[PDB]
Amino acid sequence: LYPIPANATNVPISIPSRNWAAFRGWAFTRLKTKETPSLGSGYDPYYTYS
Amino acid sequence: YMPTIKEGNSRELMGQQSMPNRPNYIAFRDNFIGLMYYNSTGNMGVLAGQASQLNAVVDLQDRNTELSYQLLLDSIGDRTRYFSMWNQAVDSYDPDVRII
Amino acid sequence: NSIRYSELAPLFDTTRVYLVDNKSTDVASLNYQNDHSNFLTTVIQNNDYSPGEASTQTINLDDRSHWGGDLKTILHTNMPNVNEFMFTNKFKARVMVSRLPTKDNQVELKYEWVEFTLPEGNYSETMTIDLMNNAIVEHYLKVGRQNGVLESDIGVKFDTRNFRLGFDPVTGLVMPGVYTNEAFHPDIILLPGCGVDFTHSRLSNLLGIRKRQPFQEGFRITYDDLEGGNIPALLDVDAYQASLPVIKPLTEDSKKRSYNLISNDSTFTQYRSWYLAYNYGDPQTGIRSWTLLCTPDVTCGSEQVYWSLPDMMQDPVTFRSTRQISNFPVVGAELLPVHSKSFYNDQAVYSQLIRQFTSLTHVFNRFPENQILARPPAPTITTVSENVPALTDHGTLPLRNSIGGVQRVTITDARRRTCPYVYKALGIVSPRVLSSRTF
Amino acid sequence: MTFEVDPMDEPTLLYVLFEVFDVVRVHRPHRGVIETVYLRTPFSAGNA
Repeated sequence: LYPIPANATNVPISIPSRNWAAFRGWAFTRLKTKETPSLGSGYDPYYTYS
Repeated sequence: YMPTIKEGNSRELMGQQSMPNRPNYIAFRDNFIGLMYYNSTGNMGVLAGQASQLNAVVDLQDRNTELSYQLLLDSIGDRTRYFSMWNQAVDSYDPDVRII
Repeated sequence: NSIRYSELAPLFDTTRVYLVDNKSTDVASLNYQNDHSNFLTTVIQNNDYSPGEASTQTINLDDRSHWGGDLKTILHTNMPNVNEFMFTNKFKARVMVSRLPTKDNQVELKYEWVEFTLPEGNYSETMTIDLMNNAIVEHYLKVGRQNGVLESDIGVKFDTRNFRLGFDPVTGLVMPGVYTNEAFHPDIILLPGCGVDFTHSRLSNLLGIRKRQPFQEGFRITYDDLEGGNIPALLDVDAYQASLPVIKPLTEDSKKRSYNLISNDSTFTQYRSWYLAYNYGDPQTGIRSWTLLCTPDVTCGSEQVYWSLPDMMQDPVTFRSTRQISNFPVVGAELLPVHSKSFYNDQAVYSQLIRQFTSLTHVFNRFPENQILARPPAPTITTVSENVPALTDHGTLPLRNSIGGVQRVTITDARRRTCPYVYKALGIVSPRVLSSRTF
Repeated sequence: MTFEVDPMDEPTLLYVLFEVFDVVRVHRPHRGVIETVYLRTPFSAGNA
């Protein structure tokens, strides 16, 4: 998940350096930070959206 | 439409007009997304042996187990059909509401 | 020998992997509800990716060998004396609630075990006993005086002195007429029908009153339990020199706060003392038979902490692999780093007298004319709790053969829970080969 | 990778699926013993 600022246009990302053996392809869609919870925790307190 | 800010009853409160509240459907998600801690490495689930101390679920953070099951049901079967046991009812807008 | 990492060259034996709580902030999306006791840190430390994007990668020790890590941990706490977590703010004490008369010529006394909570903070043992005597009066000013119980019959009094130094066994009274202002040990003072309860409390370790058999549940000290420890009355020294031989036990004060004597023709009061029944009561059947005299210990006991690294250490023997936040497989035991340092001044009572004049308020010095209900003397031998850092060596511990990037460190209490007052945790593991797993 | 998106007046995210081979091999050699070997590539993580 890469952050895009408000009213931003150019979004440069950078995977630093990896062995790309058996890479299959990409698939991408812009999400909203409001509508995407920070998974990995027991509880996301900054997530006021249902 | 509140004609007068005064809460007491008056002649102007015969002109106040009522609007129904917006319809709000609160339910469990499709295929019970959100009940289970998938991909949370602090709340990672266990399927191991009783005597064995080695967990066979080594779950990672940047995996998306919920979306891997949403896209799986699209390919292996029909998705417009409703299966109440897994709460399998796909989110679907009305095509005449989105595209006018 | 190979400690092989996927994105770099395979290192060989005796590397170091670091479990620091600073990098648990670098991945902050995992731990929004985690302190520095229980937290999810990272180990990978590859500077190419991000503070948080390298957490999914694993560190694969070889499967042919059985690996062992030399655990070295740095622990540092800031734990107050009086706190909710270590059970040092609460104590139950039965006090006199209401002194109300019945129909004809009879008064009836109502009693109730009331939970008393202290303000949380790091205090001395002089101010804590002042706060422990404040909670008796705060229940008296709220529940007590609004019903009609007197000032002379306030039940529980936490004092630090001896009431039997001026005692003349020929006469039976304290000869100076004023009890000594020197502190020997913290005792408790009770009235008929009142007592304390240090069962779920831990301020029993502060007053120096521990059980001789601690492994039995419940620790209450009752007026009936302190048999043989009556505080002797005071000789009327203003009348002993006015007729000089008359001998009178002192009955009241300047403010008519009457000493509770057992009768009109006796030399003892109704006030008991834990220190008097311990030293001058019966050693066979008294309070000495099942209590114990201790250093007052402002730490209020030194429990142990339990280190546990569930995702990289193999579990020790008879430990079950579980993911409960209260129950983890313990890999290293360590004493809690709150040490108790001694302190000595001979002017500890005189510094307490300046302490009243500096504070400018008589909250702690309520009842200054009543001798028993006066402010307790500060002890000459106090104790100062110091938070020391603790670099310890947990020895060689067997490791899991595949160490994940995200690792849980949990610093668990003796009652198997997470300590909120830990703010620095740092584990250092040195993986090395113990034995081969394949022939 | 360098994306160019339409501007929105809201903090938005970017959800790129780097498609990998996220593969498990489950081995149960004894009774009551389950031992898996994980491997995914290119974003390398697992027992292999």
